[PDB]
Amino acid sequence: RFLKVKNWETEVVLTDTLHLKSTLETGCTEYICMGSIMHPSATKDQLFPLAKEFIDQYYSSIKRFGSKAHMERLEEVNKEIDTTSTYQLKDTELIYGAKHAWRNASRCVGRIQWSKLQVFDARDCTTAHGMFNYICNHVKYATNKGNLRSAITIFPQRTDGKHDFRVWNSQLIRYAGYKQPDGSTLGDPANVQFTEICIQQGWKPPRGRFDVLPLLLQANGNDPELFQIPPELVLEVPIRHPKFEWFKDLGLKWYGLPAVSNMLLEIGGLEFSACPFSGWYMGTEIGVRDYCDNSRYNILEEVAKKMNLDMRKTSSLWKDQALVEINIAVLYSFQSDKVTIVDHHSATESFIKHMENEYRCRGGCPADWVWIVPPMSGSITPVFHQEMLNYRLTPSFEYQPDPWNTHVW
Amino acid sequence: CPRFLKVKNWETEVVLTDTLHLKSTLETGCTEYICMGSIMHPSPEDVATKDQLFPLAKEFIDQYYSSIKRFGSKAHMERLEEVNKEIDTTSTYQLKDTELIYGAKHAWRNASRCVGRIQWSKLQVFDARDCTTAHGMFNYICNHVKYATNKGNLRSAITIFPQRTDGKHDFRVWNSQLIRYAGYKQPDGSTLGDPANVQFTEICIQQGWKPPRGRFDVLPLLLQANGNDPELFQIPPELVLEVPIRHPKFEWFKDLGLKWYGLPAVSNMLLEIGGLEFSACPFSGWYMGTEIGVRDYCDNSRYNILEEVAKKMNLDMRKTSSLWKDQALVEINIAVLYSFQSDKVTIVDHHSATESFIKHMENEYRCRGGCPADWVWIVPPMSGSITPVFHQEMLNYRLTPSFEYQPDPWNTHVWK
Ligand code: HEM
Ligand code: HEM
Ligand SMILES: Cc1cc(CCNCc2ccc3c(C)cc(N)nc3c2)ccc1C#N
Ligand SMILES: Cc1cc(CCNCc2ccc3c(C)cc(N)nc3c2)ccc1C#N
Ligand SMILES: C[C@H](O)[C@H](O)[C@H]1CNc2nc(N)[nH]c(=O)c2N1
Ligand SMILES: C[C@H](O)[C@H](O)[C@H]1CNc2nc(N)[nH]c(=O)c2N1
Ligand SMILES: [Zn+2]
Repeated sequence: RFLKVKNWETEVVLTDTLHLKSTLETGCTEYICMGSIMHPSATKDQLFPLAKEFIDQYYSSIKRFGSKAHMERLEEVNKEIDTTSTYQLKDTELIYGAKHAWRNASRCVGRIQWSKLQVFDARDCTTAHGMFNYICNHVKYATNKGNLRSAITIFPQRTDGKHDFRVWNSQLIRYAGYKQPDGSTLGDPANVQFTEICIQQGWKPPRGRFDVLPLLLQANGNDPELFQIPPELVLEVPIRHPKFEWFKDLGLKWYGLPAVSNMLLEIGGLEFSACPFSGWYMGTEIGVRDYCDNSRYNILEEVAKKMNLDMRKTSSLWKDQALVEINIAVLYSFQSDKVTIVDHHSATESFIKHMENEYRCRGGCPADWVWIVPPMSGSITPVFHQEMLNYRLTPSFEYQPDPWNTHVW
Repeated sequence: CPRFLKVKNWETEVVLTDTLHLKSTLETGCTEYICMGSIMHPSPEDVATKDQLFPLAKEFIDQYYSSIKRFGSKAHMERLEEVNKEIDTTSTYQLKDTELIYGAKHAWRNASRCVGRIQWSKLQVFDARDCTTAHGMFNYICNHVKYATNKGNLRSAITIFPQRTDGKHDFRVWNSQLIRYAGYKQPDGSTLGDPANVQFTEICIQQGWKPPRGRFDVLPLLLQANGNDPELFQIPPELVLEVPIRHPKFEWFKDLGLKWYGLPAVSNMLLEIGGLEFSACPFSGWYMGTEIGVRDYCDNSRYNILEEVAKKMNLDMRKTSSLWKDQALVEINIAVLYSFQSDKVTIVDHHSATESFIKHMENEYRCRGGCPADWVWIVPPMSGSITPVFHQEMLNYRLTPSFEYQPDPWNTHVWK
């Protein structure tokens, strides 16, 4: 049946039909909802339907469904899956595929941009060195001197499982994390393991806070190799505060380019285990999560101290005050250095606009309320009051296991 | 189906194991192909049938005697055969006082959207099943409010009116809360008071209420007994504890002229125990600050004060990226907590409350094998990720006894 979703602030009601075309499972059941579980729940005969479905979908998009080309392209794909146990996507299909994985990303508040995506075909890559080269080109293009641009670079699809391409970094640019003799942590705690894997491999670490990690690239299922990103390609922003002159002293900085490199892109039955993609930052990702999470840089106490705040009882909301200041700083800083960034008010407004567009032109838009609502000031953004349906459309970005758990050196 | 289910806390890596979900009863609205976790209510005046009723009653009795370590006892079987006969000969049955108190506490304990459940076992239950008139209802309700309020040291309580019978004799509180402020739509198009209550206010005025037409007017009680038209009663003002809102630092904050009531008491939900439906069951607890400070005060379709507070804070309001809305939000929520604490009216901040719930949830997993929670509701409307629940995986499912939603009575009521 058609489903209706309502905004409770504006009483706008949209009708969702698109959900009827999903085929992947969500993890919920009639009796249990798992909407807050982070990660819930081929062969040639498995492959051809998955393949057929995506091609039908592709030619449907270009309004040439059932055409000569379409008939023939299907013939070509089956024949290929027989004779080669797989198949290869056309360039046009590849671009269509990557843009719609973004469009189908239920957790991404930024999807108003989904069709402005630069797609870098790297399926001819054969070595970690080749990988390093394609990645430097990606970073240079995406960073673009501060005027950031959305891109993805796509390495060869998975074959037999043992000749797999993987960027071992979770992001191309991340800060190192070191575990002190103290039991304390220097830098980013999120990356303590990975930083140790790099050190074991030969990386001589600066053992400072914000040390850019090297790349760890695995090509065709071989051991990963270390590479230094040329420092001139790594754009960073020193965080300062428009009113608090002492905020300079905290010594904080973050990188400009958010580039997830550990997810898996699935198009037409094919699995791209190496497909780093990038956009630009919503301020809260840095100012709330990276800086203020307890398992991360955890700066609230330090900042609230410098603000001379009363910190003895929780009901002074001292944590809440310090939080808004830190995020004011992040936004002020990026903006001053002409580095692209977005605040959560503007981002969430844009996503509501995006939702309207998609309900109008597509009959729905999969959305994960848990992930779309910003981690601060939730109910004073429009998405808090917006009902969303979540469901799983393909092509898509999927999670995959960490490489160090599967790889035998 | 899987017997065991794991949930993880991504801040502390603590993993819990849920078995209780196996006793889930009703639909969530979600399927395997779609999740409706952010839908507010995922969806005739007729009643349960004999055959529908025994298993609902049997399930609840078994559950009750298992709770008091007397499962399989002669008392258990005597209760089963007694209830069975009552149903077979009168098409319904009556709960013992002990079963009704058990049932009520457990409906709270099962409420997946409630963050305050650590208190579930301390709940004063008022049995009002002997009530027959609206005047009687008003009397029962006044005693509830007085007891719960307790001069500011609030105590949670529920008053339970007679259960449903044929569905033409329902008892209903028409108010959505026992205590709320009126909303008045101007010809201007503007709204005086609380816009959320504009419809119910128009019903009261139509029924005969003489509105003061001010910003914070306490609404009359509109009470229906035994299927009859509802009747207006004014709550004695000395029973309505209120708190003026001031700010520890900004001396001008009082000039805003804000106040809120101390006692949150919900009166439009249906309580369901062993297949019986109590359509009138007002229950009350005490506030978490964000409820007033964020939703009541700053929601755009509510009192919507963020701009005015900003202006007096002398904040740059030309760009959203100044986060002026965010700065003012926090200060508003500070004032609210400051005011209630000063007037010694019970209230809990969102940090304490969520931390307590995490503890409650863990205990529930160990002693009960689960604790249904609704993440979308449990996480507070401001400062989400800096509270522990943000990072906590939750399973949501419906256990009975339960508090449910029900249609507004004016949409249904056949007027005598
Ligand atoms: C262009 C500006 C963009 C903005 C402002 C944006 C914003 C966001 C934010 C705030 C999140 C939540 C991240 C978190 O809290 O962990 C997210 C998630 C996500 N984004 Fe976007 N994004 C952008 C571009 C892109 C692009 C170019 C792609 C892919 C081509 C993409 C795909 C995704 C996916 C798959 C997730 C979910 C990640 C996960 O499940 O772990 N986004 N985005
Ligand atoms: C004693 C302190 C209590 C606190 C701090 C508390 C806190 C809360 C909060 C903050 C909500 C979210 C409501 C909203 O945002 O609109 C909620 C929901 C709820 N609470 Fe509690 N509560 C308390 C007592 C109780 C009691 C005594 C009961 C029942 C016996 C109860 C049952 C519920 C139910 C059924 C909901 C869901 C409301 C709905 O679905 O509309 N609570 N609670
Ligand atoms: C397993 C896991 C996974 C993730 C995924 C985090 N993804 C962050 C992300 C991913 C992509 C982004 C993109 C594409 C743009 C942007 N501005 N921010 C982005 C932020 C986070 C925490 C955990 C954990 N634990
Ligand atoms: C349909 C609807 C329903 C509700 C119900 C809100 N119930 C709020 C509530 C209910 C019970 C509480 C209790 C028992 C204690 C407390 N501190 N706060 C409580 C708050 C709110 C908004 C909408 C809307 N739209
Ligand atoms: C348990 C819960 O799923 C987890 O903490 C989620 C909640 N929502 C989130 N939302 C965003 N945008 N990013 C996140 O990492 C998370 N984490
Ligand atoms: C669309 C969404 O379900 C709705 O706005 C919810 C979100 N979470 C909430 N959480 C609480 N505690 N109270 C609410 O009213 C809401 N509203
Ligand atoms: Zn669900």
